[PDB]
Amino acid sequence: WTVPTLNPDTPSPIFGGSTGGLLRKAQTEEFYVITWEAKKEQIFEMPTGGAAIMRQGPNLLKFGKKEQCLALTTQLRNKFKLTPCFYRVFPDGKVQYLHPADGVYPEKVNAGRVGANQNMRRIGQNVNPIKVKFSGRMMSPAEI
Amino acid sequence: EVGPKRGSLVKILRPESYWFNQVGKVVSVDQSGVRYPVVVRFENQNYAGVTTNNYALDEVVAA
Amino acid sequence: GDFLVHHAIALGLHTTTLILVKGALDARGSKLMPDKKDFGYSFPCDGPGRGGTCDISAYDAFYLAVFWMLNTI
Amino acid sequence: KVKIAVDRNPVETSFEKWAKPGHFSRTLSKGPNTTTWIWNLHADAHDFDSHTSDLEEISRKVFSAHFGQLGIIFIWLSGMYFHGARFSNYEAWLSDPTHIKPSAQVVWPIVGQEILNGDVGGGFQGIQITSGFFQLWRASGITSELQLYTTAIGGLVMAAAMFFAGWFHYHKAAPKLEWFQNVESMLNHHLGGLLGLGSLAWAGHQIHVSLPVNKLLDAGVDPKEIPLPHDLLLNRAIMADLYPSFAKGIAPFFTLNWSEYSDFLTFKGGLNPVTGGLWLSDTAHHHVAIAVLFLVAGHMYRTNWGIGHSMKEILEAHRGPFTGEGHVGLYEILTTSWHAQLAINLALFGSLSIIVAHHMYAMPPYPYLATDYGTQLSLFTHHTWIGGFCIVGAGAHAAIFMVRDYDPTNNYNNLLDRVIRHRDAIISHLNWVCIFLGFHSFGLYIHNDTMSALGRPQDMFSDTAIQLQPVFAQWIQNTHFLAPQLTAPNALAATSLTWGGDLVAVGGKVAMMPISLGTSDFMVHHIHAFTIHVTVLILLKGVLFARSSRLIPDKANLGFRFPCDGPGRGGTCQVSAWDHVFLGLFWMYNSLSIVIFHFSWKMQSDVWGTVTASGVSHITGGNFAQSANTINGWLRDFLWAQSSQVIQSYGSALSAYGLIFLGAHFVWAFSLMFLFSGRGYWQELIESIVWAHNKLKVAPAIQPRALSITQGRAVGVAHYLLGGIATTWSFFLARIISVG
Amino acid sequence: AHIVKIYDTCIGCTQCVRACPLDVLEMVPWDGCKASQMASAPRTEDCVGCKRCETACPTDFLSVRVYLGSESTRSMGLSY
Amino acid sequence: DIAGLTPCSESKAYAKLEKKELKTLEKRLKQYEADSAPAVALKATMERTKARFANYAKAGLLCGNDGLPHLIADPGLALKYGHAGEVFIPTFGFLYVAGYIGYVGRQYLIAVKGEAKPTDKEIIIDVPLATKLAWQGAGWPLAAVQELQRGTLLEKEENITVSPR
Amino acid sequence: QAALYTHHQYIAGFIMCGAFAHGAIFFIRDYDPEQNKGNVLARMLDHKEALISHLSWVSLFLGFHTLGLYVHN
Amino acid sequence: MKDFTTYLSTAPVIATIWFTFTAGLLIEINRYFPDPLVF
Ligand code: CLA
Ligand code: CLA
Ligand code: CLA
Ligand code: CLA
Ligand code: CLA
Ligand code: CLA
Ligand code: CLA
Ligand SMILES: CC1=C(/C=C/C(C)=C/C=C/C(C)=C/C=C\C=C(C)\C=C\C=C(C)\C=C\C2=C(C)C[C@@H](O)CC2(C)C)C(C)(C)CCC1
Ligand code: SF4
Ligand code: SF4
Ligand code: SF4
Repeated sequence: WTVPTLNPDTPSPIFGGSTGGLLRKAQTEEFYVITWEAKKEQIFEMPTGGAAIMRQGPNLLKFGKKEQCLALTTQLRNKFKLTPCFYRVFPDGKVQYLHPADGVYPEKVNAGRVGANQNMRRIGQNVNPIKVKFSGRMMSPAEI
Repeated sequence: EVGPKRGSLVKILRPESYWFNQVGKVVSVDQSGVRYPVVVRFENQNYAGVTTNNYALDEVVAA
Repeated sequence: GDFLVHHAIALGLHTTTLILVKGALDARGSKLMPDKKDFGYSFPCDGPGRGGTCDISAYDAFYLAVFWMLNTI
Repeated sequence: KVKIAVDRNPVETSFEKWAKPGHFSRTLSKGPNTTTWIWNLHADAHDFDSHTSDLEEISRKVFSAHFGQLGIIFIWLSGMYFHGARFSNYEAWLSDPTHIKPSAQVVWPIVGQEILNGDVGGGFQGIQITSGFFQLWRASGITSELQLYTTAIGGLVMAAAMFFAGWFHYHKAAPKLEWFQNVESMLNHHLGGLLGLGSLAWAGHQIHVSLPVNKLLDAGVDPKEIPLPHDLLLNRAIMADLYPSFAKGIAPFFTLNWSEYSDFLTFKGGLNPVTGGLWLSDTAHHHVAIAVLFLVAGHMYRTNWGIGHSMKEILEAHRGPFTGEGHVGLYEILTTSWHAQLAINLALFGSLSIIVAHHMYAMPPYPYLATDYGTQLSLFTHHTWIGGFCIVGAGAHAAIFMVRDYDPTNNYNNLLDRVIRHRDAIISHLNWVCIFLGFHSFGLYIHNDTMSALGRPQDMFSDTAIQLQPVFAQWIQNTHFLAPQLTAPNALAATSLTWGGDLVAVGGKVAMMPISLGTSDFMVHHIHAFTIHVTVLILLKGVLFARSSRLIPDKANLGFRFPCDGPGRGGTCQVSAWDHVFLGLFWMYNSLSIVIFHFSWKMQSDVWGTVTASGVSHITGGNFAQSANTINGWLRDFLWAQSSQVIQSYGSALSAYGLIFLGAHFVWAFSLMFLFSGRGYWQELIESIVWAHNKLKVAPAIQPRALSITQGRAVGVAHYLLGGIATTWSFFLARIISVG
Repeated sequence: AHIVKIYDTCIGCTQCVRACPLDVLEMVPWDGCKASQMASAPRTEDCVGCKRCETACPTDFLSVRVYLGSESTRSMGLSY
Repeated sequence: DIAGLTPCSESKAYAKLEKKELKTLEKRLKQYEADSAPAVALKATMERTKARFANYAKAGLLCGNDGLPHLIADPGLALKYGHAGEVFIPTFGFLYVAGYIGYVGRQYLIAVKGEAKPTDKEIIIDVPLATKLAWQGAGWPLAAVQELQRGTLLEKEENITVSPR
Repeated sequence: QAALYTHHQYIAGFIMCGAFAHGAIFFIRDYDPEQNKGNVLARMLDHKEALISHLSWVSLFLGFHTLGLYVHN
Repeated sequence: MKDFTTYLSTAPVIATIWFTFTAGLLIEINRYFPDPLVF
C-alpha cells in the first residue's frame, strides 16, 4: 500500500447544489475532498443537505471540514459497503492524505501504528492539581 | 490459578469505581499476565448502564 | 407573621449553604465524575455520557446558589 | 380495488401484558434497574413507530387509540350534559337569562369549601361556568333537564360503543394496511358523509326543533308551554303557523321553488335583537349550503369506478419551470408516514381553532352568548390556546418525519429536496425579517415609554401625537360594512357589527358594536406579526435542520429527541429538532399571551359595557387607545388595575381564582429550577442522599437517578406553560365574572 | 487543541475509535489486555470535544478521557 | 396570658370577628326562601361557625390583638399554662404516624431485597406482605429502639460506597 | 434607612456566595491531601455525604412546613 | 385473574387506592369533627 495521490479532475456525483456548501475558508485556510469508487449509480444523502446520485466508478466531493467528509465516509461504508478516502487541501496547491491514514481503517488494529497520548496508569492514579501548579501555563495532572 | 474463585463474591477497592465498597461476583480471572484479570459482575448498573468491569487482584477482596 | 418569615429566611440560608457547601465538597470529585479535580473549577460539562453531566462543575454550583442568595436577600 | 380488508383475531384479549410493564418495548421489557425506566415507560408508551417497524401494526394501534380518545370525549360530554340536568340552574336561566348566571358545578360542604357555591341566581348556589353550554343548549332548543339527562345517557352508550369499537378493531377484526392506505376513499367519506351528512342532519334538527322552539322563546312564551320537539316534528299545522311555507311541505324543494322557504332559510346577517346572537334561520340556510357543498366535494376522488380524480396523478401533473420535479413523491410520503399526516393535520386544525375564536366573538352564534363576557372571553382565549399548541405540535411531527420517514432515494430534485437545498437562504432571510419586526414593533413601545418619561408626549406614537393608522384594515372594515348594498345585494345586514353600523344591546349590556382601529391597534398587530414570525423561525429551523447542519452533519443518526452532541465545537447543547419544539413553546406562549391580553383589554375598553340613557359606558372607559401605546401603560392600566378582582377575591366565591392565581405564580417559578439547572448537579446531590438511605438500610433497589437532560427540559416547559397560562386564567375569570 | 488520553484500563474494545466522528483515535498492538490491542490518540488536533469516545468507553472508570483545551478552527468544528 | 396575648374567650376582637362572619352569611340568607336548599346550607354554615368560635374559646386558646388564636410551641409554657393540645401532643401524634410509615417501608424494602427481583417488587407491590407489615407497624417505636440497641439499624461504613475524596 | 439596609444585605449576600466559591477553588487548586492527612479539613471531606444529606433534610423540613403553613393560612 | 390482580398490584394502581383511602379517611374525619385546630 502507498499514500494515494488525489486526482482533482475526478467526476463529481450528480447534484444541483445547495446553500450548505464550501465558504470563503476553502479559498483562504483549507478544504476537504472525499473520493470513492461506486459499482453502481445510487442516490445518497449529502451531509450538507439534499439528495445526490453517485456515478459509476470514480466519485469526488469537496467539504468545508473533516467531520463532513468522515460523516459521508460513514454512510458509504455502512450503507453501500464502499471504501472511501479523503484528504485536506490547502490554498497553495498542497494536498494531505488523511483517512484511512495507513490504508487500514483505524478501528482495525494495524502494525506499524505507534501508540500516542497513552498513560501507563489508571485515571485514579493522577496527581493532585497542587503538584502541577505554577507550571509554564494552565495544565492538567493528566498531561504530566 | 491466581485470583479469586469464579462465582465467589468480592468487594471492589478501586476508589474511582462506581462499585467501590460494593460486592460483585467473580465471572473469571485471566491466568495470562493482564494488568486487570478479575472480571466482576454487579447487579446494580453504573451511570453508563454497565454491570461488569475488570479489576486487578489487589483491587478485589473476598467479602 | 415574623415567625413565618424568619423560618423562610432560615430556609434560604440553609438551601444556599447546601448548594455552596455541596459544590465545595464535591469540587474535587463525585461518583458521577471521580476525576473532577483534573478539569478545574470552571468547565462546561463532561458531555451527555453517564446519563448526562450538565452543570456538574463547582462553578455551576455557585451559579445556581446565586439565584437562592437573591431569593433569600 | 377499494375494499374492506381485515385480519381475524390478530391479538389475544388477556391481562398477561397488563401485569408486565414495558412489554411494548425491547429495551423496557427487561424491567427497571434505575428510576429512569419509570419515566421512559410513560414517555415511550404511545410512540408506536419506535415500538415496531411494521406500518400495518402501527396503523392498527393508531386506529384503536383514536377510538379510545373518542370514547374519552363522549364521557366528558355526557358529564357536561349530566351536570346540566342534575347540578345546574339551566331551567331558571331559561326563564331569566339576562340576570341568572350559568352554573353547573356544585361543591360538597367540607373544610369550609362551600363558600365557592356562589349566589348565581335562580334559587341556586354553585360555581359559575364559562363554557357556554347553557347558550348552546338553548340554541339547540333544550328546555328541560330531562332532555339533558337523556343526552347524557346517550353519550355514555356512545362512549361504550367507542371503547367496544377500539377493542374490536384491534383484537377481533384489525384493518390491513391496504385498507388504511385508501386515502381517495377516506376523503370521499369524510367530506361527503362526516361533513356533508353531518351538516345536512344538523340542518334537519335546526329547521324542525331549533328554529320553532327558539322563535317561541324569543316571542316570550314560557319554556313549559312550548310544544315538545316531537309535537313540532309530527304536526305541520303548528310549524305552518310559525312558518307559513311549511303548509306547502317538501313540494317546493323538488319543484325548485326554493324561494318559498324564505321564512326559515334566510340571509339576514347581523344579530337577533332579542338575544344578541346570529339568526338561527341564517345558521339553517348556512348548514344546508355547507351540506350541499361538502356532498359535492365528496364525489371528486376515484374509488372503484373510472369516474373521479387520482391524487397521485393531480400531484404529478402540477410541476413548473422553477420547482424541478414538483409534487412528485408526496403521495408516497403521505400514504406511508403518519407523522407527515399529523404534521399537516395539526397545522391546519390549530390554525382553524384560532379562526373559530375570532369568528365566534365577532359573529356570536348562540343566544345570550355575546352579553355573557365571562363565557365570551373564556371561549376566545381557550380556542386560541388550543390552536397555538396544535401549531407547535405540527412543527414537532414535521421534524419527526424529516428524521425518521424521510428517504432521499424517493426525494431527488423534488420540492422537499429543493427546500432542504436552500434552507440557509430561508432561515437567514426569516432571521432578518424577525429582527426588522422586533425593532419596528417593540422599539416603538420603548420610544413612547422614553418620550412619556422624558415629558415629551408630542413626540410619542399616538392618535393625538405621531399617528400610525391601520388604513388597510380601516378600508376593509368600511368595504365589509357597505357590502349589503352593493357587493352582497340579497343580504339585509353585514356579517358582523365589528365592521361598523349600529350597536346591538341586550339586557342593558352591549352585545356587539363597531370596533375602531387606531395607532395602538396598529402597534399591537405588528407585535403579533413579530411573535408569530419568530415562533415560525424556531419551529421551521428545527424542521429544516433536523437531519444535519454545518455544526452537526449526522444529526439524523442522533435522532429527533437527543440532549446534545457534547461540549465540543464550542458547545452543541439543544441542537435536536425536539429542542427547537421546546424553545418554540415559549415563543408560542409569549405570542398567544400577548394576543389574549390584547383581546381582553380591547373588548373591555371599546366594546363591552352597560348601555344607559344617551351613552354607552365601557368597562375600562375607552383607555386602550391612550394607554396601550407604552409598556408602562400595559403594566399599570391592564395588569396592575385589572388584578384587583383576583387579589381581592378572598372571602367570596372567586376566592378559588385568588388561590389558583398564587398557585399558578408558584408552578411557573418552580419550572425555573428545572429550566436553569443541569442534571449533573442533581445526580451528585442524590448521591449524598442515597448515602443516608444506605446508612439506615433504607436504600431502594431501583437506583434513584436525576431526570434525563431532555426530561429536565420537558418538565421545565410544562410547568412554565401550566403556571403562566393558569395565572392568566385566574386573572381573566376573576376579572370578567366580577365586572361582567 | 483538546487533550485526549488513553489509560492502561483500556480493554481494546475499539468502540471509542468507531464512535469518533473526526478520526482522532486508532487501535495499536498491545500486551496489557487480552485483546492484545489498545486505543491511541495520534490526531488530537482534529478533536472537537464531542466526548462520543467517552460515551462509547465501557470501562469503570473511563479508559479514554478528553480535557477541553485551546480552541482552534478545527476544535470549534467551524466550516467557515 | 403569655406574650401579652389574651384568652379568645375575653378578646373583644374575637367576638367582633364572629359577628362579622355571621353577618356576611346572614346578608346572603335573606335573598332565599326559608326552606329553600340554599337557605338550609347557609344555616348549617352559620351553626358550624358558632360552634367553631365556641369550641376554640373553650379549648383555652389565646388570641392576639388581631382577635385570632395564637399557638404556644414552648413545651414549658404549654404544659404549665394548659396549651399542650396546640403543638406538643400534635408533635408526638405526627411523629408516631410518620415513624410508622417509615419503619413499615424500611421493613418492606428489607424483605423484598432478599428476593429474586427486588426491583420487580418495587414496581409491582407484594400486597399480602405489605398489608402484614402495615399491621405490625403499630409497635415500631419499641422495634426501632431494639434495633438501635442490637446495632442492626445502621450499616457498616466499610459496606457503603463513597466518592474518591 | 431602606436603601442602606437593602444595599448592605445584597452586597453581603454576594460576598457570602464569593466566600464559598473560593473555598471550592481552594480545594481544587491548593488542597494537598498528603499534607492535611488526618486534620480537621480532611475529616470534613471524609463525612461530606453526611454534611450534605443533613443540610438537605433541614432545607426540606423548613421548605415543606414554612410553605405548608402559608398555604393553609 | 392472577395477572389482573398483579396489574392491580402495580405501583400507580396501589398509589391511587392507598391515596384515595387516606384522603377519604381524612375527609370523613373533618366531616364528623369539623374545624379541628387543637387536640
Ligand atoms: C378487558 C379488555 C382488554 C384487555 C384484556 C386488553 C389487553 C391487551 N391490550 Mg387492549 N384494548 C382494549 C381492551 C383490552 N385490551 C380496548 C377497549 C381498546 C380500544 C382503546 C384497546 C386497544 C389496544 C391497543 C391499541 C393495544 C392494546 C394492546 C393490549 C395488550 C397489551 C397492552 C395492555 O393491555 O397493557 C395495558 C395498558 C393500559 C392499562 C393502559 C390503559 C389505557 C387507557 C385507555 C388510558 C386511560 C387514560 C385516562 C382516560 C386519562 C388519564 C389522565 C391522568 C391524569 C389520570 C394486552 C394483551 C397493545 C398490544 O397489542 O400489545 C402491544 C396495543 O397496542 N389494546
Ligand atoms: C360515511 C363514512 C364515514 C364516516 C361518517 C366516518 C367518520 C369518522 N372517521 Mg372514517 N373512514 C371511512 C368512512 C367514514 N368515516 C372509510 C370508508 C375509511 C376507509 C378509507 C375510513 C377510515 C378512517 C380512519 C383510518 C380513521 C377514520 C376516523 C374517523 C373519525 C374521525 C373523528 C372525527 O373527526 O369525527 C368525530 C366523531 C364523531 C362525530 C362521533 C360519531 C361517529 C359515528 C360512529 C359515525 C359512524 C362512523 C362509521 C364509519 C360508521 C360505520 C359504523 C359501523 C361499521 C358500525 C370519524 C367519526 C379516525 C378514527 O380513528 O376514528 C375512530 C381514523 O383514524 N376513518
Ligand atoms: C337529515 C335532514 C332532514 C330530515 C331527517 C328531515 C325530516 C323530515 N322533514 Mg325536512 N327538511 C330538511 C331536512 C330534513 N328533514 C331540510 C334541509 C329542509 C330545507 C329544504 C327541510 C324542509 C322541510 C319541510 C318544508 C318539511 C319537512 C318535513 C319533514 C318531515 C316529513 C318528511 C316527509 O314529508 O316525508 C319524507 C319521506 C321519508 C322520510 C321516507 C320514510 C322512510 C321510512 C322512515 C323507512 C321505514 C322503513 C322500515 C322498514 C319500516 C318498518 C318499521 C318497523 C317498525 C317494522 C320529516 C320528519 C315536512 C314536515 O315538517 O312534516 C310536518 C315539511 O313540511 N322538511
Ligand atoms: C393529535 C395530536 C397528537 C398526537 C396524536 C401526538 C402523538 C405523539 N406525539 Mg405529540 N405533540 C402534539 C400533538 C400530538 N402528538 C402537540 C400539539 C405538541 C406540541 C406541544 C406535541 C409535541 C410532542 C413532542 C415534543 C413529542 C411528541 C411525541 C409524540 C409521540 C409519542 C407520544 C409520547 O411521548 O407518549 C407519552 C405522552 C405523555 C407522557 C404525556 C405527558 C403528560 C402531559 C405532557 C402533561 C401535560 C399537562 C397535563 C394536562 C397536566 C394535568 C394536570 C396535572 C396536575 C396532572 C406520539 C406518536 C414524542 C415523540 O415523537 O417521540 C420522539 C415527542 O418527543 N409530541
Ligand atoms: C428547643 C428550643 C427551646 C427554647 C428556645 C426554649 C426556651 C425557653 N424555655 Mg424550653 N423546652 C424545650 C426547648 C426550648 N425552650 C424543650 C425541647 C423542652 C422539653 C423538655 C422544654 C421544656 C421547658 C420547660 C419545663 C420550661 C421551659 C422554659 C423556657 C423558657 C425559659 C427557659 C430558660 O430559662 O431558658 C431556655 C430553655 C432552654 C434553652 C431549653 C429547655 C428549657 C429548660 C430546660 C427549662 C428551664 C426553665 C427554668 C426553670 C427557667 C424558668 C424559671 C421559671 C420561670 C420556671 C424559655 C423561653 C421554662 C418556662 O418558661 O416555663 C414557664 C420552663 O420551665 N422549657
Ligand atoms: C476581594 C474579593 C475578590 C477577589 C480578589 C476575587 C478574585 C478572583 N475571583 Mg472572585 N468572587 C468574589 C470576590 C473576589 N474574587 C465574590 C464576592 C464572588 C461572588 C459574586 C466571587 C465569585 C467568583 C467566581 C464564580 C469566580 C471568581 C473567580 C476569581 C478569580 C479570577 C476571576 C476574575 O477576576 O476574572 C475577571 C472577572 C470579571 C471579568 C467579572 C465578570 C463580569 C461580571 C458578570 C460583572 C458584570 C456586572 C455588570 C457590569 C453589570 C452592569 C450593570 C450596568 C449596565 C448598570 C480571581 C483570583 C473565578 C475563578 O475562580 O477563576 C477560575 C470564578 O470562577 N470569583
Ligand atoms: C418557586 C420556585 C422554586 C421552588 C418552590 C423551589 C424549591 C426548592 N428548591 Mg429550588 N431553585 C429555583 C426555584 C425554586 N426552588 C431556581 C429558579 C433555581 C435556580 C435554577 C433553584 C435552584 C435550586 C438548587 C441548586 C437547589 C434547590 C433546592 C430546592 C428544595 C430545597 C428543600 C426544600 O425547601 O424542601 C421543601 C419542599 C417543597 C417546597 C416542595 C413542596 C411540596 C409539594 C409542592 C407538595 C406536593 C403537591 C401535591 C401533593 C402534588 C403536586 C403534583 C401533582 C401533579 C400530583 C426545594 C423543594 C435544593 C434541593 O434540591 O433540595 C435538596 C437545591 O439543591 N433549588
Ligand atoms: C425509627 C424511625 C427512623 C429514624 C431513623 C434515624 C437514625 C433518625 C435520626 C435521628 C437523629 C440522629 C437525631 C439527632 C438529633 C436530634 C435532636 C438533637 C432532637 C431535637 C428535638 C428538639 C430540640 C425538640 C424540639 C420540640 C419538642 C419538645 C417537640 C415540639 O413541641 C416541638 C419542639 C421544636 C418545641 C426511620 C428509619 C427514618 C423511619 C421512621 C422510624
Ligand atoms: S446539553 Fe449538557 S451535557 Fe450536553 S453539551 Fe450542553 S451542558 Fe454539556
Ligand atoms: S471528543 Fe469527539 S472528536 Fe475528540 S476523540 Fe472523542 S469522539 Fe473523537
Ligand atoms: S472504548 Fe475504552 S476500553 Fe474500548 S478501546 Fe476505547 S479506550 Fe479502550
